[PDB]
Amino acid sequence: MKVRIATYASHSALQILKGAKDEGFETIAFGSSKVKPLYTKYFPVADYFIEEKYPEEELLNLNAVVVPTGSFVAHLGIELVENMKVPYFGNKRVLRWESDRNLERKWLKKAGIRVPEVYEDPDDIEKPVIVKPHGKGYFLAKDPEDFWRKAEKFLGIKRKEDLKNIQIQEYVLGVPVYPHYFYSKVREELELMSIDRRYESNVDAIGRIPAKDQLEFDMDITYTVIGNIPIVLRESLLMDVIEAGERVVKAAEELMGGLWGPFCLEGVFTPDLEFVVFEISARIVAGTNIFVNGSPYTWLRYDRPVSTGRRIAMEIREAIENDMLEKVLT
Amino acid sequence: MKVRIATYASHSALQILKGAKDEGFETIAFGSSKVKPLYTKYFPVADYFIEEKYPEEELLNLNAVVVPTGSFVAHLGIELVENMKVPYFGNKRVLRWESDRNLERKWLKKAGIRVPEVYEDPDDIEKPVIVKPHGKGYFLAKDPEDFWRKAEKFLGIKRKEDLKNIQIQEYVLGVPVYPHYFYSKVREELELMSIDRRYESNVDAIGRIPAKDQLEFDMDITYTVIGNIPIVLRESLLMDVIEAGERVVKAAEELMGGLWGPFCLEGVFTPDLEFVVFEISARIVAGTNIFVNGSPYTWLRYDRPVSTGRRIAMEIREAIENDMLEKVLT
Amino acid sequence: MKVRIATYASHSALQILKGAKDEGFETIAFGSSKVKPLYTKYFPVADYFIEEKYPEEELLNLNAVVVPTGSFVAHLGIELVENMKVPYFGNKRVLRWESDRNLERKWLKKAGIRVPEVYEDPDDIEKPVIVKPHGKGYFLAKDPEDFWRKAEKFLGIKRKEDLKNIQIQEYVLGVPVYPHYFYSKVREELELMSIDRRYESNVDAIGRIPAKDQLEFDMDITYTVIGNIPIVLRESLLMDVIEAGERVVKAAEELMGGLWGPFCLEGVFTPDLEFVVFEISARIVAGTNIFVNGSPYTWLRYDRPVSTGRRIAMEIREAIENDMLEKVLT
Ligand SMILES: Nc1ncnc2c1ncn2[C@@H]1O[C@H](COP(=O)(O)O)[C@@H](O)[C@H]1O
Ligand SMILES: Nc1ncnc2c1ncn2[C@@H]1O[C@H](COP(=O)(O)O)[C@@H](O)[C@H]1O
Ligand SMILES: Nc1ncnc2c1ncn2[C@@H]1O[C@H](COP(=O)(O)O)[C@@H](O)[C@H]1O
Ligand SMILES: Nc1ncnc2c1ncn2[C@@H]1O[C@H](COP(=O)(O)O)[C@@H](O)[C@H]1O
Ligand SMILES: Nc1ncnc2c1ncn2[C@@H]1O[C@H](COP(=O)(O)O)[C@@H](O)[C@H]1O
Ligand SMILES: Nc1ncnc2c1ncn2[C@@H]1O[C@H](COP(=O)(O)O)[C@@H](O)[C@H]1O
Ligand SMILES: [Cl-]
Ligand SMILES: [Cl-]
Ligand SMILES: [Cl-]
Ligand code: NA
Ligand code: NA
Ligand code: NA
Repeated sequence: MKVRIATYASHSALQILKGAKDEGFETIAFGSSKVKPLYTKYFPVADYFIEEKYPEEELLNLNAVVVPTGSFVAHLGIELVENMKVPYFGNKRVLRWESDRNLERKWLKKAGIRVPEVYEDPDDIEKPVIVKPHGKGYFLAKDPEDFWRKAEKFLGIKRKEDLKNIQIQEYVLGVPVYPHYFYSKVREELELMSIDRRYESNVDAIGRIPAKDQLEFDMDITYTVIGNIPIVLRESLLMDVIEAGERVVKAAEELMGGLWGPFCLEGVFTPDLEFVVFEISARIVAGTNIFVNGSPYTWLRYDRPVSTGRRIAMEIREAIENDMLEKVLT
Repeated sequence: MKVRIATYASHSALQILKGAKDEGFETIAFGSSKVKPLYTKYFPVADYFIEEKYPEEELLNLNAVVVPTGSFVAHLGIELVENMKVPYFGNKRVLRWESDRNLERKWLKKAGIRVPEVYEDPDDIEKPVIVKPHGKGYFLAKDPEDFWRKAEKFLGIKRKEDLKNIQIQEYVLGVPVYPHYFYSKVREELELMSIDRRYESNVDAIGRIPAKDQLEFDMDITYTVIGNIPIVLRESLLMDVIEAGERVVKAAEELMGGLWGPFCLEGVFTPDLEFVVFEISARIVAGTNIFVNGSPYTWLRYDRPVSTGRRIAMEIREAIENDMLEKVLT
Repeated sequence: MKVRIATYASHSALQILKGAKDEGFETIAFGSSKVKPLYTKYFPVADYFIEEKYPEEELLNLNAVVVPTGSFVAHLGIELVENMKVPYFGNKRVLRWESDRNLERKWLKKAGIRVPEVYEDPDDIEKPVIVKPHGKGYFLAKDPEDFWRKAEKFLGIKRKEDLKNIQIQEYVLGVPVYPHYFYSKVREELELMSIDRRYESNVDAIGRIPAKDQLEFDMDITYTVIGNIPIVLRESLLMDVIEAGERVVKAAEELMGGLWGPFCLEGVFTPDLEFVVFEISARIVAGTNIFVNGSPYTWLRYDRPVSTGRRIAMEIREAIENDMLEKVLT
């Protein structure tokens, strides 16, 4: 293949580049020199490793297409990514829509996705809410009276006009669930690729601490992502999970020039079998790293292992094969 | 094959029908129209989809054998299932024995399976018990005095003669474990297929909530099944897990005309390495859905991926091949 | 092959012997008669089963090489293992270094591995510590004053000179993570094989118990190993995990005549992305049992399923092929 597949050396590059190799592409990783051995020795998936944050000129010379990882913007910055001259797999317009709280909320609302209700006025609280001062210092409130007592105790607020820099959301209790999707622009087909539960510290460690021991300390709960655990869902939940993905894609077609490639809806499942979404990640997510050898979902419909990384490379190949590569790049 | 494999469109139908396809059968899903796309588009495992709860006449015409899912009776009702004219993979007599609390207890006792002791009289409590008023309102009691104090506080009981509508069981603390078995009637051989931990809401979410935050609320703990997480057991535990399965099968041979096909013992492992069983599910369980591409157990003994769904289809094929199909159907 | 692969019938023998078979070796399990069916009927991976703790003469006659399981010394005792005449895969000198608290600490320090700080004097406590009286009776202390109050309340200590039989360690809160490594002496190459989270009772069950219910009882937290759950790590964490493994191997080359074959660093990941190690297991660990059909890591670099058991057999084969078997045996 003339086209080479390139990605930033973090997040999901091992999976992406292995998938590319499996589909007959030459591969490029670019990033920190510290991690070069990971991609060239321990897991030799990168044919070229460039020790630079964003080697635009070298990437153009190598006829690269960049597959954006789930931390691509974090490492490069939104402006650099939006203005990059190297072709980008996916729609670069999505980056603002997935990251700006207001745009994200608008997208999810248009897509008819269940999300926590936001309260602009504490005096409107009628069911338990989570209060987010600007995980740092998050607390629950039952009602307006409870809220104001806690605003005084935790935030020093003694007058209503003094309240500032807070978010108040409907509190939704459920188990974390992260469905991984792929929308093929070539085939105009949505797929469910896999599902995981993100493994987080210290939040996933506190359950091992008895209540008595916890209560002696002021707990500082954190949600740092450490890894991922494979799951499957109850089968009867799949249709609504898939329909949610379809609606997100459709809404993006209207709002931002489309959504294609991998994405994920991040949320929880309540005891009443409701999927409530906290965030959309409109790129490959780290949970897909479990499924290098396929998943319980891909093995229902393919005769070979298909990771999200491989699926991306399959899409790029099929685009080239059908003379429509420009359609999947921005 | 003349025989087609049919199942209700929920619970584990994707796995069942993929397994059937893998073994060279034509496949039928039947159920809600809402879920037709799941089985024909997103995961195209159903050659026929019938939009009816139980299309008996159409199934007979299609020469179907029905593989009962783990929620088959829930959707159809016990009477309809017991009287169905379409051949059923497994022993239909098992349905009452697995579902009636007294029959289930008798089965497990005959099979020498460790289960929580039941207390008929609260005044007999000598170790911690779980009290189940008729997960709704479950609480622990240490001894008779503690029980009666709590019966007054939680249930309004002020006289011993006024106590009604409760179950009292030995409280057994351990980690949830769900071994998945398959008994081949064709080969007269029990297999361990896989093992999972069922993922439940809100119970599996509360560990993420610090004790201090929990204590401000009356917790309403629920056990709604959301998904499944793959596990393996400590190897030295396998023999007793397998022996338990053998005993369950043997006991069924005496009591109810036999047990064959998939089943699962649902319970916990204590810190003293004891498997304590809460329930028997005498049909395919949703935890097997993880293992479409085989499991850490099947890959010890097969040269190809074998899910429980595939194993069912293998049994039906081998029955046909050996002119003994009638032996595995009721 | 003239050489046969033998292992004790527990811990990881199914995986080890399946891996051996996959690489063209004849296989031997030895151990308790009770478990013979596991290795010969339910999972037929053992060509020979010897119903003895350590059948030295029979093993020599069968030209066996013993692959030590992760519980080998537990069942046989250190002296028997150190003096065994049957060739042993790995370095027998490592057994003391991984098991003696002081030697283990020296090894990890030489290897520059982050470990909990040990306090010899309670009056030196300046950050939260875990106190380990000789999981039985473990508690946290904030500072010297808190420690002495608790030493009085829990341990009956009323004078400083009366304190004895305790360990005091820096308390490190993070999520359990168990990377599985393999060092090839034949290739002089370290590999990351897989990663798991060990499933433990009753510790992993207490998160399901609401704080209110816990507080009515004196909790007795236990860490009995029941099983294993597959995970992957955040990709950016891999380099430092791998570097830790390299340093452990290098340090062993100096201290104890080398480390080769499988091993595992057991620890936690903090919210600041720090891997803190509690223990080294310098042999195959049970978490590798999940990966009979390979792992998310091995499928990045092999075209076939490679468990740690298979990798061991691959090493023995390659040693034989290159006339250097003596180099990997002690
Ligand atoms: N622009 C940046 N500058 C410095 N560090 C970063 C940047 N973006 C992400 N990181 C850090 O890089 C580490 C690995 O990132 P990730 O690719 O998300 O696993 C994390 O500790 C991040 O906080
Ligand atoms: N509305 C909500 N209800 C319940 N839990 C939440 C809510 N919002 C956030 N969380 C939890 O708090 C964590 C951090 O929230 P955030 O800082 O908003 O990403 C999330 O990953 C969730 O686990
Ligand atoms: N006979 C029935 N009538 C109506 N709903 C049902 C019936 N049986 C099960 N359900 C519901 O169908 C949903 C999916 O069931 P399952 O097949 O168990 O995943 C659950 O919300 C059940 O409560
Ligand atoms: N005897 C028992 N000891 C400990 N936990 C139990 C016991 N019985 C039930 N449970 C827990 O409570 C949940 C709901 O119980 P049930 O409503 O009886 O199915 C179960 O799934 C278990 O997790
Ligand atoms: N030397 C020994 N004598 C008796 N029992 C043992 C010995 N070593 C281990 N065990 C027990 O054997 C069981 C299984 O061990 P494992 O191989 O670690 O799964 C555990 O209950 C151990 O406590
Ligand atoms: N320094 C420490 N900080 C936090 N947790 C620990 C520490 N040491 C031990 N633990 C926990 O307590 C369990 C039993 O400890 P041990 O008896 O030292 O193996 C370990 O498996 C850890 O989960
Ligand atoms: Cl991610
Ligand atoms: Cl089930
Ligand atoms: Cl182990
Ligand atoms: Na987002
Ligand atoms: Na049952
Ligand atoms: Na050790």
